[PDB]
Amino acid sequence: HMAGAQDFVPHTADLAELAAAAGECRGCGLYRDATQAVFGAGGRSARIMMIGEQPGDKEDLAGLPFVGPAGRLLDRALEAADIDRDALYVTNAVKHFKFTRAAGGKRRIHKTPSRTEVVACRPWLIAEMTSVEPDVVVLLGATAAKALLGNDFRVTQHRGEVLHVDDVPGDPALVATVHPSSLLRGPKEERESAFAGLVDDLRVAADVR
Ligand code: SF4
Repeated sequence: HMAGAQDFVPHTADLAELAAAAGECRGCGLYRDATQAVFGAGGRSARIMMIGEQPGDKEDLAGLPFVGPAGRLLDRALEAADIDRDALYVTNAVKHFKFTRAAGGKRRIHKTPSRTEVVACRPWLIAEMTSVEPDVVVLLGATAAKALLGNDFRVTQHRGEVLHVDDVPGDPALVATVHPSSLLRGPKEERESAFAGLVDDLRVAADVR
């Protein structure tokens, strides 16, 4: 248990115990500056798991995943797909906010977790997957997609595709889609196109049998 977060992950599938243990994780350096660990949220009967990159500024203080503008956009997209809450477990590839500030900024600015951090934190993701046994996993953005599909995976090339990789416990369906935060910037028309495609991918996931 010498690698990354491995020794911090208890031998239990209980999400409450997992979240408590993740609160004490020192498996990479990100715990130092962040406020708290942000574990995933939902229950183990969920059939759809969603994985973002990391808790953001709001998530870091809320102690819950997907609470910012990007979570609100995600809510809009789940609505437009016909996805119910009880079906969902939502979490992040890295579970401590990695960040910096810029003078005059209105928020703390997220920084991209390195591959080393993603791999160090992945024992938690594996624990969550084995705990939840989802039918499908939605990977929201490149960091999360690469966490499970390989450092060379390209989200832009596999949109709407149902993927299956044989080193993911329980062989769930996998669907890689856009980083919802990316849909906050830019021309309305392209944000609307992007939103429709995210809904497309969520429907694809929700229809996995
Ligand atoms: S990011 Fe993941 S591995 Fe690094 S300290 Fe936080 S929980 Fe542990």
